[PDB]
Amino acid sequence: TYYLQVRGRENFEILMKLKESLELME
Amino acid sequence: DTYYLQVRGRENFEILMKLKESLELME
Amino acid sequence: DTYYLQVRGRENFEILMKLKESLELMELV
Amino acid sequence: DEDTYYLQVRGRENFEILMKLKESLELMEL
Amino acid sequence: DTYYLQVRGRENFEILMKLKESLELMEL
Amino acid sequence: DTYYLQVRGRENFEILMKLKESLELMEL
Repeated sequence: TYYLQVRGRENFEILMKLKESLELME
Repeated sequence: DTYYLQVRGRENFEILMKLKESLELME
Repeated sequence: DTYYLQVRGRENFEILMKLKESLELMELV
Repeated sequence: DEDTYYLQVRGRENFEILMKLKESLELMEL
Repeated sequence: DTYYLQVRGRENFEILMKLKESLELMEL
Repeated sequence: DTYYLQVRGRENFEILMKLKESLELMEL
């Protein structure tokens, strides 16, 4: 498990969705 | 205007939902 | 096996269409 | 730090992709 | 101004072109 | 083989550079 620091709630939510997306693709 | 994006496969449907949500957060 | 994603606005519709095609190309590598 | 978050990421591949994507996002937002 | 991005593999080239299409639309 | 993608704008050049790296990471 890794931890990516994200400043800003906007980019946090988007990066969450992008992570979930990468998982779906894999 | 409301559009409907055709998508083949459950996997990509779910991804595009997340990408659509991400666009809306940016806009 | 076919799904439909409602999208508000032609601009996002067009963006998502290209993003879908990117996904499909990546998945075919 | 009230608006600073830590995204929990399973596996090193996705972690490194997400760092690139994060930087991409920040570039688009400037 | 015009830039050139080095890409290895024609498949990845086509993927990046599609991603570039997306990026330009998002920026309008 | 090596190709060169033409990109208008420094912004998209740097982004697409990051996207290329991401592609290569997924393909490893």
